[PDB]
Amino acid sequence: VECDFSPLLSGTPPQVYNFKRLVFTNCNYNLTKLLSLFSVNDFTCSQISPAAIASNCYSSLILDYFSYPLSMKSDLSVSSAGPISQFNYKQSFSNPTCLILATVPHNLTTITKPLKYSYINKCSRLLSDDRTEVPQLVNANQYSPCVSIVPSTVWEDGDYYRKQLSPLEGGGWLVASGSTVAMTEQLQMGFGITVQYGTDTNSVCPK
Amino acid sequence: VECDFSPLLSGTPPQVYNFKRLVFTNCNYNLTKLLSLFSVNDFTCSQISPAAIASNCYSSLILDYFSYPLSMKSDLSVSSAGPISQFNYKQSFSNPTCLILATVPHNLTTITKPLKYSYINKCSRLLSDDRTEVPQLVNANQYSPCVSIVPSTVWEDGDYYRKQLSPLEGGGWLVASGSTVAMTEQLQMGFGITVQYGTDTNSVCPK
Amino acid sequence: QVQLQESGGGSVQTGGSLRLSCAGSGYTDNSCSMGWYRQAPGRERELIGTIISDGTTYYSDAVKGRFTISLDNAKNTVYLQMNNLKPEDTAMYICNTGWSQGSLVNRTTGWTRDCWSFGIWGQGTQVTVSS
Amino acid sequence: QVQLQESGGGSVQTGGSLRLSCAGSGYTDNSCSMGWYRQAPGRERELIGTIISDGTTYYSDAVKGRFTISLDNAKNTVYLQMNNLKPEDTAMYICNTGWSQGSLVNRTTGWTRDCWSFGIWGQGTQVTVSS
Repeated sequence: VECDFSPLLSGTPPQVYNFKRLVFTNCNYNLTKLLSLFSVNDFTCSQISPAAIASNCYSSLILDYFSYPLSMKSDLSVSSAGPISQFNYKQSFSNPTCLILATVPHNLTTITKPLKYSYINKCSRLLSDDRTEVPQLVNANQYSPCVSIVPSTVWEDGDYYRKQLSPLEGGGWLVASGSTVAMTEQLQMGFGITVQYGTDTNSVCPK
Repeated sequence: VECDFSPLLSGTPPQVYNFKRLVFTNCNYNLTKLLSLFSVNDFTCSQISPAAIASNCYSSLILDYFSYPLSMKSDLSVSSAGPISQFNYKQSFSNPTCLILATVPHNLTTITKPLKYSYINKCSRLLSDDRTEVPQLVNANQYSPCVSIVPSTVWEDGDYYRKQLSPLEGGGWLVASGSTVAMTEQLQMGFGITVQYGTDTNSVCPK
Repeated sequence: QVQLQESGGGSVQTGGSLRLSCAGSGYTDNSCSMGWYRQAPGRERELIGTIISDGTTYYSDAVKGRFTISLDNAKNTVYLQMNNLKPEDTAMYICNTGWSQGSLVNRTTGWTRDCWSFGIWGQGTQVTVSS
Repeated sequence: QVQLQESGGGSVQTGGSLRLSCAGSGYTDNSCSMGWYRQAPGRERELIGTIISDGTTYYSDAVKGRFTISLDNAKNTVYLQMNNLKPEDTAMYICNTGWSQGSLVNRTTGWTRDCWSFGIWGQGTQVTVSS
């Protein structure tokens, strides 16, 4: 049963904060083919080698895909410290993980283009005490708490957003800021792969 | 949203090797009521306290229920070495675990009684040589590889079962043996509670 | 029972470096955010930074190049390294854990509390920097 | 690349005790079965015992009460403590990992093998017991 990477090739890819994840188990994959459909600019892996994913059988493959400017290629990994790593997307690095940057070809009409690239500059929680900032750093494999108050596409750089937390939650406000980067002629997307050694039933496994 | 322990209170419970797992997420539970409907004969916990589960909140609650004789309560834990721990049911002991032994009251008509109590004396794998035996000890939170060849209720103690594994599986035969303990007047059942700490935590609280 | 205790405070001559401690009591594991703040007398509490277990840190942009935050997950202590300390830095340095997605747990007892609805504030330590 | 090596055998007198070891070479971690066997010239290979990482052990009744098996895990070594040896126990002692639910994985490299269809056998060590 071949792994279904169809959802990626159809639709406007989401922004980094609202990234889309496909979790594959009990399937066989051809990563060379998926990357054939795209123009790859960088493919750097941490606790795995791109070859070993294509030469070895593992329990699960997780592909998180999003629209990301190659202008910020350095910022995606935790090697570089900045807003994306702190408040937008974090892989469970230390586990076998790969980050790829790609430009969508003119041929790939199914992958549509966003109006602009957008990201969260900061997501923070101001407390009722006015003790103020308790910045909400992103958790790996999870979404920023500010995705509720941050628009799918940020209208303007420096846009600021707010939500009032319930008394039960502890009172206070959730505050966020947005930053925008202009869209390229061809969409530049970013792909995150996390492979898990797992125990038995090594199931994702090359073609 | 109350946790639904309803699947347990309706139907003939499975045998230990065929344990039924109910995973509860984003629900609230009162284990006092569930145990209230039964006559508890033991509530022993490791790495957790009966009452801490009732006083604190955890990411998930797993209850595994099965028909088990009180004759074998000593054997159920990893503390005692023997077939149930080796080839039938093993919990993640290092993780918080509770093992509960209870008798179904005459009032609980919905929990029906099996015709006898059954367990796997041995699950072993003869290899391609037709001599080598690799005993298939049960992994935790998983079923025996022999559940396919072992009957849901064993007709006679010492019954033997066989399956030929395909050449792709490494070849060989899968062999198993079964043991029978007579049914009591009132069904005696076994329950396994495993709770998990997590980033959210507030998923399975009490009350 | 759960509390945080700061340490390493005292007197440093200007240009010096001090590393402070915020040990936590009553929790085997913390999945939450531990953060450092400074309050001068007559001045508001100002965020120094926030850290999580992975090593991810946020700096206030004024503590850039001088203040650093570290965490020891076992021995649950968060630390602040302050360098080129100057007289203006003299203030009370306090630490907080809480209000941050993850949970505080004691594996020995089975206790768990959600940091989103809970927070702990440390007593405080004073850094006096003199010429 | 992947191999298991047996050491600790030799010549022992009746009533003697020996500790034998089987060590893995190409794998960082094993969630698979590890087992001990004995074969004598012109004779069948017989199971002594099988061990998993948690310590669960199945022992052939014949060797039960005398032989004890352990797994280091950090050092991929399985051990057989043979106690009250008799000349009848003289044979080649072989070890295996495989033909079980689990996997052998090298975290470095990324090599992964499923033990349902994979196994590693051993050349063996000779334990002779005499009078």
